Amino acid sequence: RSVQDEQGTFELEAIPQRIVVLEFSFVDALAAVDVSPVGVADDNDATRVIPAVRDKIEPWQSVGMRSQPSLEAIAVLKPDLIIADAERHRAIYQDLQRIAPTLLLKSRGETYKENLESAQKIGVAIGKQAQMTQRIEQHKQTMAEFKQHFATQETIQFGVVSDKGMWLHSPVSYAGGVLSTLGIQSPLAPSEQKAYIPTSFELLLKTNPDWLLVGLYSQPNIVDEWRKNPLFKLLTAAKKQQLVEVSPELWSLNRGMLAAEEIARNLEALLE
Amino acid sequence: RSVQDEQGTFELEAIPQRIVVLEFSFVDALAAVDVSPVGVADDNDATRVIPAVRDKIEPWQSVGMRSQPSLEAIAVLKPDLIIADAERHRAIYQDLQRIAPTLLLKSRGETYKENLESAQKIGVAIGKQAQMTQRIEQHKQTMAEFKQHFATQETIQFGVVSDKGMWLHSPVSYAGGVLSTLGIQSPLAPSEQKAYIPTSFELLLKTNPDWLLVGLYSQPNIVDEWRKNPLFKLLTAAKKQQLVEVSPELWSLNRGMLAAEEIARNLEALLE
Amino acid sequence: RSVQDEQGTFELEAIPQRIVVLEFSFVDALAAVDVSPVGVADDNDATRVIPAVRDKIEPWQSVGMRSQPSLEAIAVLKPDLIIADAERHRAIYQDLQRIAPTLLLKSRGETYKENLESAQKIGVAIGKQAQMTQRIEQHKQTMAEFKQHFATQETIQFGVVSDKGMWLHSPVSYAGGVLSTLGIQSPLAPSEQKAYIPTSFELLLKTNPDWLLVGLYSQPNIVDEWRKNPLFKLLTAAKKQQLVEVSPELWSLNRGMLAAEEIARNLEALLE
Repeated sequence: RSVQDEQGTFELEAIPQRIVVLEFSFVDALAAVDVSPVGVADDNDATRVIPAVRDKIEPWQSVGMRSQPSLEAIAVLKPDLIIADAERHRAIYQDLQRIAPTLLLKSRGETYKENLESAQKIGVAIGKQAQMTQRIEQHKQTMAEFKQHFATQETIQFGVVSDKGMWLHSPVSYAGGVLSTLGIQSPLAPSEQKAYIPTSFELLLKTNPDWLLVGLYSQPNIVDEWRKNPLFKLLTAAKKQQLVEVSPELWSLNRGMLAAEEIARNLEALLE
Repeated sequence: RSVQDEQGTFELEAIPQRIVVLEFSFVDALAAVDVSPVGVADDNDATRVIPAVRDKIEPWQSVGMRSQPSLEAIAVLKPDLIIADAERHRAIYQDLQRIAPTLLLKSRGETYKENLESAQKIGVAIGKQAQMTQRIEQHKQTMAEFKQHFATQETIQFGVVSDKGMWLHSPVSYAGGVLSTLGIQSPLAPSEQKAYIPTSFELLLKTNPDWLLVGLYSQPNIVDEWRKNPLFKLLTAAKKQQLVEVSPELWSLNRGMLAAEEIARNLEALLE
Repeated sequence: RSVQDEQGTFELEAIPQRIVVLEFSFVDALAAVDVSPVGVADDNDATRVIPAVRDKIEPWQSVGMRSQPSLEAIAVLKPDLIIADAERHRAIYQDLQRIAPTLLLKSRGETYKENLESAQKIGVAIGKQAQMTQRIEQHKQTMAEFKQHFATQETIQFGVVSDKGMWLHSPVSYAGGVLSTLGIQSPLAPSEQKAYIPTSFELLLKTNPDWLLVGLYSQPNIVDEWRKNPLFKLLTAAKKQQLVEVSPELWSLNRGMLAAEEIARNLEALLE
């Protein structure tokens, strides 16, 4: 079985029984086909993976942080397959390959379309191409059905907030790609190239989204300071009480089929 | 019969039989209810009013430029109602009132919605409130039916071109409001506050609309110069031969129900 | 068995035992010959198909919306015949052919006579050509029996009403085709060429049908607004309490022999 990953070509003959994944989107793809990875780089907090993914798989052993995986922890788990992030693990790819065959796919900075493509490649590598293809079709039909149920032209915008500031997730980010697939309108430029936009108070006023969904990375954060500005109450999301705090793990960290379906259910619960 | 205009309140007792109008959108409103003005500030070229408006009404007598209409020729026509532009003809408002009761309405700089509100006020001033209210309802349904007939996500952008540059009409321009009413996607930011955008060749490449509709104000123009750049062939409208010369009268000089329905038909002919 | 649909030849050898249809008129044709489809695109509401059709067949499994049916649900039913709408399901035609042999017939936009011809083609395809031929001959005699039972010159007009307006169905529409077959006179001009006429209250006053049958699509609707006008009481249908609410599913969504005969029984009941 052979796929094209970001280093060229990845091939594997045996069905991998012990998989260690180094990014959350890889856990999502495995969980969608009832495969439990033996190791996950969960930043030493398994709750950073959404419950919709964890409810479908057995617990795993942490291999540390996504930015700095512990190759010592990975080796002790004795994997037959490693799924590494292209961006995050280029430096350790050769090191990981000596532990086990390493599949090098994109997750950090992936679009919604690229995520589904990486899920299909993961299904081939683990020996579940037919089951992964089927599950991807079910996902596309499910999203298309949520899009039919959504009948709003309101602009909906997600962004992460912290004491450092606010970063909006544009149509090109994963969360934006999920909203575009669901027919949800965006208040940002159609030609926006950056997935994460450093957001000033002026841009938030200029954008003025009908729904502002915020994932909190700290308490207090930049919104608490912006609320002290008298102009903040003029925002549509403030008047209509449509500035909602959502799960930062879901909207910002957990790209995948199970998260995209959770985002749609979360959005349905918010549109009523 | 009393209406609110940009000057305050305007009233007329008798139905006006000899109407002189000083903007193209006023001709549109009158022609939409089969009313022929005796005088039109047509800049000494009646073809600057679209055929869809002139087909509906009798020939008129020119009263000169829109920016400086001939009070002499207006007075010769012996009008009982003068419909003037609030922005263009503020200085001559009192001179016009000495000739005939003068209705001061917005035309230059109006949005799509503001244009329909002025048409309703024109219908009340001329004693055809019932017929104008019905024509506006019929117009709103014709546009909604084009919106349901159209089924494309392609970006369509109109701009005026001359030897001095190109000015794109944004969603907040009149042409943008017509395209937005018809559900046609814009390649520019939804938060763009400017109606007309001075456009360089670099901004056209960044925008890169699927369809680029150009209204020529001069021949040759700046697009003829941009075509010599080898990068021009890389534009989508260049590759798919979707850079169409459209009527500059319809898209930049004429506003109203009849103009908006011509744009819809012109759009239906370009798309299919 | 070979039939012509919209590409000439569709052919099956064995009698289809598991039939999935993607449009309401296809259910009517099957039910008319006592054939229960195992799958129907019922827009997730089986009551959108009239009881005269449903009471004759077994319960079915829904495959989703007519506009975007779920190929996953169609495949799960394991059909040996799929009857698809020519206009709606052209883009998914080959996808359906991979599940089962796909009969591609016209339903949306069909006339009364075209529906009967499509019903004959369904009977041949499912192995009931002789029974369908006699059922269609029974349908025409039943309609003729209703026509020779009626002796009225009263104009009867059906239209769909909603909050967005009213649309009268002319003799060139299906509903008007059933009425013409029954020898019922139309209040419109016999020259009328359009099937669905967008209708204002002023157009309704001028038309003034003896009977106005309305298929309610929304509540409240435009007829609720028109009732506030005192001129509404001048309508003949208002003076005689002959403004009757009829099934929107029957008169607007369902076409076929069983639907046309229900309209005939509905008319005879109203006229007594």
